[PDB]
Amino acid sequence: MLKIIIPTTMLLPMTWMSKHNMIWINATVHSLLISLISLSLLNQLGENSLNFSLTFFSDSLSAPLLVLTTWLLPLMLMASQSHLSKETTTRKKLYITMLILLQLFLIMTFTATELILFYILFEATLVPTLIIITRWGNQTERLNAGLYFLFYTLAGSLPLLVALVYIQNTTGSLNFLIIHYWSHPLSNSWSNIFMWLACIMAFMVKMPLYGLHLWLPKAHVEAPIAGSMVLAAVLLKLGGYGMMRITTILNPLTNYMAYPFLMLSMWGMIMTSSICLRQTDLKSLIAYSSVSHMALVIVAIMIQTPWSFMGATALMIAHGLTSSMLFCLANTNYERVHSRTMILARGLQTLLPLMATWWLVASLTNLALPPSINLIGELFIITASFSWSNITIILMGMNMMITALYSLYMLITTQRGKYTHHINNIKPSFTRENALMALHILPLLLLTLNPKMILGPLY
Amino acid sequence: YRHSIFAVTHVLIPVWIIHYYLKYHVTAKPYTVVERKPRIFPGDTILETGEVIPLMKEFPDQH
Amino acid sequence: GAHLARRYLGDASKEPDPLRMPTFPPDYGFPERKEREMVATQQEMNDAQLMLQQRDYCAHYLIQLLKCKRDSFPNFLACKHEQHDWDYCEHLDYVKRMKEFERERRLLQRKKRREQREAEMARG
Amino acid sequence: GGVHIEPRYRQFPQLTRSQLIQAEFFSATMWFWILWRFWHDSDAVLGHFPYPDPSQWTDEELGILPDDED
Amino acid sequence: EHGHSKMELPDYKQWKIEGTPLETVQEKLAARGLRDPWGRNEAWRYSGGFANNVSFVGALLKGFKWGFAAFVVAVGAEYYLESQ
Amino acid sequence: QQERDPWYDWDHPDLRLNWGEPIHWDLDMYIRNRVDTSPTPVSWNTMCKHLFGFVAFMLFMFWVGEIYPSYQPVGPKQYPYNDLYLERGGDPTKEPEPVVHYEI
Amino acid sequence: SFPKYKPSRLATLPATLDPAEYDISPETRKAQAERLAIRSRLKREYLLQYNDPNRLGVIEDPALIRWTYARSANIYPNFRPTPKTSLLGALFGIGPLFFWYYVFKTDRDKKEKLIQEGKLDQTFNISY
Amino acid sequence: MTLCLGAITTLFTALCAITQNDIKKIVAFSTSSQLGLMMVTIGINQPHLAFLHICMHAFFKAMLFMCSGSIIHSLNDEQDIRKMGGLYKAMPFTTTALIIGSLALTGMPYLTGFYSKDLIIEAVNMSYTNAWALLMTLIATSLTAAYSTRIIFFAFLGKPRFPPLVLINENNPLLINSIKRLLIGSIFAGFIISNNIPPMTVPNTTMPLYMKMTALIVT
Amino acid sequence: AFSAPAAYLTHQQKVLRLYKRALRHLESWCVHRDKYRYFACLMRARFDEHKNEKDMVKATQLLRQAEEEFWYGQHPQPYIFPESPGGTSYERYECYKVPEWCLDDWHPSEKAMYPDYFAKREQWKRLRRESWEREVKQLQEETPPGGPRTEALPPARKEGDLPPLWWHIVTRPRERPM
Amino acid sequence: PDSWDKDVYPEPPRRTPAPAPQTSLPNPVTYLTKIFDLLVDRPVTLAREFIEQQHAKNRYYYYHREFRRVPDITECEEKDILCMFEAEMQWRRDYKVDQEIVNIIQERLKACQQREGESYRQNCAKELEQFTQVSKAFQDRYSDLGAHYSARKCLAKQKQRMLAERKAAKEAAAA
Amino acid sequence: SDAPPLTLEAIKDRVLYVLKLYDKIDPEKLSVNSHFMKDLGLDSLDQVEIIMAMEDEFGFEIPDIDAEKLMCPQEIVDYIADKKDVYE
Amino acid sequence: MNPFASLTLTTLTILTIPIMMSNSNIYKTNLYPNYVKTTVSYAFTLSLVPLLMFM
Ligand SMILES: CCCCCCCCCCCCCCCCC[C@@H](O)O[C@H](CO[C@H](O)CCCCCCCCCCCCCCC)COP(=O)(O)OCC[N+](C)(C)C
Ligand SMILES: CCCCCCCCCCCCCCCCC[C@@H](O)O[C@H](CO[C@H](O)CCCCCCCCCCCCCCC)COP(=O)(O)OCC[N+](C)(C)C
Ligand SMILES: CCCCCCCC/C=C\CCCCCCCC(=O)O[C@H](COC(=O)CCCCCCC/C=C/CCCCCCCC)COP(=O)(O)OCCN
Ligand SMILES: CCCCCCCCCCCC(=O)SCCNC(=O)CCNC(=O)[C@H](O)C(C)(C)COP(=O)(O)O
Repeated sequence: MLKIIIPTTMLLPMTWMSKHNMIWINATVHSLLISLISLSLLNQLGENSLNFSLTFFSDSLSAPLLVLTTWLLPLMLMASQSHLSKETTTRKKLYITMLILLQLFLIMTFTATELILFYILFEATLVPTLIIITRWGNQTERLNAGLYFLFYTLAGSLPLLVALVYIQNTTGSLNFLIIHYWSHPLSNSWSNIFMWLACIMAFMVKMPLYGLHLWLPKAHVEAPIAGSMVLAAVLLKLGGYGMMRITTILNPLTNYMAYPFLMLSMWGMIMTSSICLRQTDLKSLIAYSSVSHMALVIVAIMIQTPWSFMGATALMIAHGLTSSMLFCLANTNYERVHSRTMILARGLQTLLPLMATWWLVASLTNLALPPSINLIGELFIITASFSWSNITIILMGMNMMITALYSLYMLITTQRGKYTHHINNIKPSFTRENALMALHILPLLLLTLNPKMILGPLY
Repeated sequence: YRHSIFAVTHVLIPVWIIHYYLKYHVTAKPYTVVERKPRIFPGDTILETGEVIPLMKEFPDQH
Repeated sequence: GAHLARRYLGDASKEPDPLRMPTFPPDYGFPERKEREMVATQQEMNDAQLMLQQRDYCAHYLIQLLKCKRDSFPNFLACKHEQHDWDYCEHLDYVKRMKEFERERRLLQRKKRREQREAEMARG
Repeated sequence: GGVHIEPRYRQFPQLTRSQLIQAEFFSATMWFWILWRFWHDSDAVLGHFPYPDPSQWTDEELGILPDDED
Repeated sequence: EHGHSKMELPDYKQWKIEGTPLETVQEKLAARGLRDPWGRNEAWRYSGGFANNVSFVGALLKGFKWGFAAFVVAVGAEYYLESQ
Repeated sequence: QQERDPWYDWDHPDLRLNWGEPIHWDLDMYIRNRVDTSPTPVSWNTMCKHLFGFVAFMLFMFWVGEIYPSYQPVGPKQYPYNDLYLERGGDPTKEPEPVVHYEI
Repeated sequence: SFPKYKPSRLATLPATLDPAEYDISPETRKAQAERLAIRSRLKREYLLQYNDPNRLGVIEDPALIRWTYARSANIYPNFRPTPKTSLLGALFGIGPLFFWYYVFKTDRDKKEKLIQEGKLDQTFNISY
Repeated sequence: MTLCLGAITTLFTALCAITQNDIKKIVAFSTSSQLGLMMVTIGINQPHLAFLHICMHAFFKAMLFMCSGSIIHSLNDEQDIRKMGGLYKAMPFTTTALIIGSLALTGMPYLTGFYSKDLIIEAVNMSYTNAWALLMTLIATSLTAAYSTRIIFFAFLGKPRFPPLVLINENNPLLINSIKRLLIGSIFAGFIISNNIPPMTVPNTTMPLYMKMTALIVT
Repeated sequence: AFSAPAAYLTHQQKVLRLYKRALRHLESWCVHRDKYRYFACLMRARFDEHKNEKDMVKATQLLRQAEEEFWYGQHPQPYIFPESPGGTSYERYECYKVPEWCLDDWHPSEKAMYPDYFAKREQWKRLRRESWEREVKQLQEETPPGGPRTEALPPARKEGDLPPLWWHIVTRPRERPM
Repeated sequence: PDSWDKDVYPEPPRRTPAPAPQTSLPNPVTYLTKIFDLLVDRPVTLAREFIEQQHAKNRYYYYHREFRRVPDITECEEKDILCMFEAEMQWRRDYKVDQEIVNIIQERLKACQQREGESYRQNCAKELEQFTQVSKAFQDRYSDLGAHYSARKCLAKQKQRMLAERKAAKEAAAA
Repeated sequence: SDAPPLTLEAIKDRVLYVLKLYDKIDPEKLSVNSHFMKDLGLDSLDQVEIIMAMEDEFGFEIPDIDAEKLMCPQEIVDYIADKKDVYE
Repeated sequence: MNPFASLTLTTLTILTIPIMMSNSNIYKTNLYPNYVKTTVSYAFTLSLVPLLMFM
């Protein structure tokens, strides 16, 4: 696994010893090469795992997430190229350094044979993201947003650490393989109830769970484009990966401890979706759509059936790609209008047709159109929930309906209608933005050919 | 002339690939192409066996 | 339908119930009770695999019709005699069903007149 | 594809005899088909098999005995 | 190639209320003491080829004559050919 | 916003709004693509009564038709081999209770 | 005499049926005059800033900014805990959760009891 | 449930169609009523007959819409039947094609719509169904005939009502060929398909005289 | 559309508008031309019975019962012209209307095509550039203090002057650009 | 075609009727089939012969992998992690093989239903019974284990089933 | 569409054609510049009827605020030409 | 062997060729609608054959 870790580290001296005018080219090229190398991780076995060493191991749950993490950096560089043009070379190199550090931390997080190392890197990813939000943010509320994105997370994760070390004092190991092989049931006790809660709420806060989601619209709205992409695409999936990893020890308590959260998710996916119907901001709408999708993922993880887990994995990957592309489209509009308001700039299909096609495809994937992998995940989760209980379908059904509505609402408000008359600075779309949308969307429609690569270890 | 070239590059070439794909690859695997068994009526003769299916019970014909 | 008007407005027990036919013994009418004969055997009537509701006592004529429709295919108007015979057999089956309906109707009529007659004799 | 036909401004439009003969031919073939089918196959509308009268059947065939035997 | 040949309008003296239902309208108005100032404007709707109307049954029976003729000819041919 | 003046020379003709005027708090609910409060030829209560009445009457009459079905003066259809036992469900090793059909 | 039209929330009263416009008074006319005066001032400003050949951007609208700010960021500082807000929040944020909890718990208890009794017919139910 | 839904659908949509002024809306409510009739056919356990009705409705409803579009393009993007007047002679091919389509739609004997809708009605009369569903199916047939009458009368019979500048024109080979192919279809395809497919249901051989013809009387 | 609205509608305007609406809805009710003409003349006769009426209070009592009668008999599906704000083709071609400033973003290879058009366009841009500097001062001097009282604009009064704020009226895209 | 085993995927002898033309009218189907053969099957066949001879020029083999048996979870010490690992891997492979067995039976059932035409409710009773048996076995073996399934959970489920069976049989015997 | 490109001559001829069919106006006295209320002695209701006739003859309806201030046939022709974007 | 499958899949397959060609030069010309109509007519006449086999 060091064949991926070492080049990502070498991305740092390469960036800092580059020309004042060649940092972007060099970073993009070598990030793409690292992604191509990490393509090797996709090959998996039907048996346990790919145990590289005592420190890092890979699985078919870790492999798609690692590939997406490596793939996301070049797109972040391309989108960050534009709004950082007036920045001094040192500060551009600092931005690239933050992105490289975040990629390295995520790569080491998704392998993480041991739970304390996983926790350390899981919480190390907090610093570069915070600096990115609170330093290169346009609005005045970024500082406030940063505080939210910090403390919520820490409030959830400080108990987890305690629980983790406590477990090592009782079992003797936090290594994932031994934790899997030496698992024992949890008795119905108050101590076990609280240990369950401490193990769960840390990952519940980052999905985020409905009622704990308040930090997310702030952090997504006030962050730059690269921050928004990395937050929606990967940093939301850390909680889902952690729940898949840690629930192997929480049985059979999860059989009834999941009730307070399932409801909060099953009703939550309704409320947030409804919130998307009345939203005057594009970024907030996309953030709330992310909340709804991750609520469905939370339900899937809590049901704890093979179909649940396959659907949750597929939905995580698909949602990462789709939300990143939607944020990129909204940013291309914002860089022209400087407003970040849906109703202000209208009728953009007549002015920018190819970008309108990109908008249509992104909304269609967000709408869960078959046979996209979005619908594969949604359908697997819906089947699993129906097996869990026959009434869940009602809630699920409503969410589907609502989703379509706001998705097309977002497409109709901005692309269709009559253009705003007094806006005359809508230049044609650059090759950079078109290539960015193409590189977001083509992997989705290619992954719909080989679903087993994103369906996880229970395939 | 236009319709001659059209039927070659738009009908003839596609049906070659489809027929090649079906008769050598799809039918290489079992149960990929399943045909509803043809109807058998009294008096019919079967090519593989050669035997003759007997006629009926000579129902009383009237009107 | 007129039977609907009679049953839904007159005496409900006066007229028969289609869901519960028949309500009287088959031999209650006369003791001969000749049985129906089915022409096509199981094997051929399965080999032609008509349909589960087309598997009635008229099946042999349908077999003949299918035989011709397969035989004289390009001229789809070659055989009308077999279609006519099958229609005639279905008409006969329908009139037998109508006969059964009216039989149970008038049998119930006679039965009702009976127990009311014994009621009258008992009250006298 | 067609021929040049000019506007008229409050008089009847110019009509080609082609469309007239075509419309007449298709209406005529519709009526000829209806008549031909009615002549050759009239049973589809008027029926072919008679509907029996239930009251016209005698009690001999209906399994009825004169209210005294059974 | 479009319809550009400088079409002419008819002469406005051509439109006379005479021979329409607009006499009936004018008489029923004058029985109360009224006149239609735009009655002459619409006379073109009853003047030219629009002067003759076709009934609903006539419209349905659009090609009954030729069809019936062909039908009887076919029946005669069929009769003369079958009885041979 | 559907009932605003369609002939006024608005700054935003599709939205039917003017630059600088105060915007309704619920604007994004009345945007001509959503709920409109335009007056109707009939009063709201009358439409509600008529529609409700039409639906209730139809459901009631469908229930009545279920209570009083329609049929023809016929007996049940007859099927040859013990009501077609062997090829409807199968189970050939039970020798089911036979039924024979009455020829009339 | 004709049947009267009854306005409602989703079917408002037509302008021609408004008796208020027929109570014409001098202050009503003056109010309409100043209304159209402010409308015309705003339209004049917008057209001056719109027809300018030198302006090559967007015309910043204070009204839209005020609408978005009041809809999003002006809510909480004006929030005051009142019985209306407290009851509405408790209802709309707790009642649905407990209702769905009761529904799902009842359904799953029934299903589990049927499974333990063994009378459920889960045949062919392989994938879960 | 399927039978009741189909019956209420066909009745309500025909009742809405009976008084519409947009031609496209009239034909849309017509096709909605035909779909309701298909659902009624499904409800009385007659699937292949419903498929056959689907196949016939394809032909004649597609041709009806094409004729409607021909008129709409001819009268400069006009759809309201209050402004189509005398078109029986103004455009003859559209007139005869739409007449044939309305005859097929109403089940005129020995056309494409006969071989499906007549059997639909015969099957619904002699099946153990709701009385209400049968009643509303009959009323739907009557209303189908009535809105076909409305189209014919309001668009082809009276005096013209369109703007003075007459732009009526039919002589395009594309339009004529496209209409005539479905004309031949909606005439002969009913017979051809009905006589080529193998028998897939027991026939309704014997009927009361009034019950056999009831569709014709209603129409 | 073209005319700026006034502060209010006088009684004359309201009566004329009601008369036109009633005639239109009567035309909708009476499809045929002769019947419409008869009933339109009858409506005109019923309409001018009170033409020479004098006092305002009873005239305003009228036109109110008339409006109630119209709202009772308004034909809930009136005829609408295809391009009218309710018609079947009201905004059909609004997706084909492209602003003129888009042409400034064309590539030089695109502007190599159509060169005479772009020469004329440059002439138009120069004319606008000078005329705007004149128009701003004309509007500043002609405007009553305290802001305009109506949204009606004054014409050009000199030789070389052009009407104030003319660029976005003369450069409408088209009625049917494609 | 030898590409698959005929015993695993049984197919009836496929008896077909012979043409009995009752009219002298030439049909279009035979002519269409003849021209289809001449125009499509022959070029495809020649291309296949060319490709097949090219493949025969370079012939090489690949092999199926055999797996030895190892002690299963029932004969592994409580905390001995190596034997637990081996038993777990063996159990996972057996689970995959069982899944494929159910797949094979389901394919048999589907092929029977399609082939039998309208008499499927009768002529596929053997396949339906065989699928019922395989489904019952698979459901007993693997259902309700969960997402974090293992050999230990399967063993515990089997043990609970065996306790229930033993108790019920003992109660029935002494009644 | 296939609609001819109507010109100012066509619009003027059509407007005068419709006005001549108005028996309330004698045809010899009306001109293109002839006012309606003063030169032709017409009421306001006659003006709104003339506007309605223009609407029905041209196929588009003029907003009332613009209709009530159309007082010459030349003004009606100019308004229609401005609406329909007529060159010559 | 058995042209039924080959033809009934070929009709659906050839129905998609113009979508493949939508990025070609013919899409930028006025011959595209005629191309699509011709493709649909050819697909229909090819689909008529399995209908004959079924009949
Ligand atoms: C607009 C103009 C178009 C003109 C062109 C028209 C041409 C028509 C073709 C268009 C699509 C039709 C699809 C037809 C299928 C052909 C391809 C398919 O057969 O290959 C698939 C195989 O493709 C791959 O499985 C899918 C590609 C995987 C995509 C991974 C992306 C790699 C880098 C992207 C970055 C990662 C970001 C996302 C993180 C997870 C499935 O093959 P399969 O039958 O199964 O077995 C493979 C061969 N075997 C038998 C030897 C085993
Ligand atoms: C606000 C946004 C959402 C954030 C996250 C919300 C999700 C957190 C929910 C926590 C999970 C539920 C808590 C405990 C569940 C166990 C079930 C138990 O509590 O219920 C009964 C127990 O009854 C009562 O629950 C006893 C405790 C009552 C006190 C609990 C506080 C209730 C309201 C407080 C809400 C505060 C939550 C939010 C904090 C910020 C069971 O009956 P019993 O057989 O006896 O107990 C069995 C367990 N034994 C064997 C160990 C004894
Ligand atoms: C953004 C907000 C999110 C905040 C989430 C924080 C809540 C996490 C849940 C509680 C945190 C502490 C749990 C304890 C950590 C695990 C330790 C453990 O597992 O051992 C337990 C430890 O048990 C405890 O210490 C429990 C004490 C809890 C004190 C603090 C309570 C805080 C409030 C809890 C109620 C709220 C629950 C839901 C919170 C949702 C988040 C909003 C057993 O005790 P032993 O000593 O080992 O006994 C063995 C011999 N019999
Ligand atoms: C189908 C829908 C149903 C129909 C409902 C219609 C109901 C209408 C009944 C009421 C009739 C009326 O006018 S209601 C009577 C309202 N009051 C008056 O008419 C008094 C003064 N009239 C004026 O001043 C006008 O301008 C005038 C002189 C008319 C023109 O003038 P010009 O032209 O010189 O400008």
